[PDB]
Amino acid sequence: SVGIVYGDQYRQLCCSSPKFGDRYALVMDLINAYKLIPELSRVPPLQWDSPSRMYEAVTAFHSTEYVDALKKLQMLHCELTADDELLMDSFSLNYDCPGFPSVFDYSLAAVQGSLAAASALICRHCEVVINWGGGWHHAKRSEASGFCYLNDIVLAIHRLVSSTQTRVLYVDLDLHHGDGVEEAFWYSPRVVTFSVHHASPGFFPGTGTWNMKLPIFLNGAGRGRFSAFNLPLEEGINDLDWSNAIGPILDSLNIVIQPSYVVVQCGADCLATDPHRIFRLTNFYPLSGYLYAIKKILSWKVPTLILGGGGYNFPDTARLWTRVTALTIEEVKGKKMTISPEIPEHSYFSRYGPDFELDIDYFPHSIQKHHRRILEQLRNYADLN
Ligand SMILES: CN1CCC2(CC1)c1ccccc1N(Cc1ccc(C(=O)NO)s1)[C@H]2c1ccc(Cl)cc1
Ligand SMILES: [K+]
Ligand SMILES: [K+]
Ligand SMILES: [Zn+2]
Repeated sequence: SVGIVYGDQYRQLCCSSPKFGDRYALVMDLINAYKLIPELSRVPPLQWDSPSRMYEAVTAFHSTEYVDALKKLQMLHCELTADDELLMDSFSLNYDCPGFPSVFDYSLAAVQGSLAAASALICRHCEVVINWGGGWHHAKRSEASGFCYLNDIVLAIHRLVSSTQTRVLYVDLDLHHGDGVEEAFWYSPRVVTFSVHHASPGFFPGTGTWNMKLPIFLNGAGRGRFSAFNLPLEEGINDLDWSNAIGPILDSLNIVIQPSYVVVQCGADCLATDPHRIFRLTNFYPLSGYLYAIKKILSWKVPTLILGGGGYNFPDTARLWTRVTALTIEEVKGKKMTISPEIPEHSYFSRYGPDFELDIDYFPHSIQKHHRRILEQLRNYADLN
């Protein structure tokens, strides 16, 4: 059984941000055009009985002041003083993470979806749950970052590890380092975080690499030491090299940690067609690195959460996440989901030009040391625990 988060309210909220616009609509509608919805259980966003119940849930990670400020920001944008500016600036609610009429409703909705997905996994209603509206891994306890205002991921994991020793393995496939999720669990050995990403001088967010005798690689602290794994890669990596880099690490993490739940952030800014143009991954299937990683994770047969994330080429993002959904249906339910190479006709068909194919329009054409480092860390982590 495979679940997917969507709904009327969820849709408009997820499409109300200025940075991602209608991206969520394209994803859900392409999946729908391919007749996959009949194979998926809808997971309705989580709702609360009172504003106080909502606050306690969101303040499980964020501070009351920050949540307060995010709430006020929406109010002000729905119609600013000098003191307000200093207040907003103190939470980074400016510049990269500005406000808009629905800034709070938009951020909370992601939390609503990811929390519902975790409960769907906890009560065993679904073996895997997808949420293309979540995955905002940059949100910090009291700080917005990289257009991430509330960390739906952290709250979801908290719910998972809180349920009836539970250990959760977090895999971050986004092009950017998943700093927010990593810092939240810096001190906890019960949540092992693994992020593969690009890193270089001046590149956002700057973390997930060496620190500065010689450089050192931080990996948690306290009881959580050796619990934060990072693999930074240089620009230009292809599907093969990427899968080869993360492959053995993924296997070894599942073997050593034996997770009770796996949370996968599947941000789509690694595609060769993303505006960043850093990695050269595709969405191909005869092979895409994304699908190779999801297939390997699903093979573990562990209750898994699949989240969205970055991705500013909206059509190609939907192109990738549609195949992830189909592949998930194949692995979990055992029913092959042969997809049509041709994009099917639907409301957003125009946006998929000029070729209107499911494959992204791209023609493709060191890590060894990191493996030894990461293996040593895994041995240090296994022993420590
Ligand atoms: C503002 N607030 C101050 C406290 C700090 C960041 C946020 C924090 C809050 C909660 C848990 C941990 C941590 N930090 C320790 C680290 C976490 C990941 C690291 C890495 O290097 N990953 O690759 S270091 C601090 C930090 C994080 C990043 C930087 Cl650049 C500087 C300081
Ligand atoms: K990442
Ligand atoms: K950890
Ligand atoms: Zn990203």
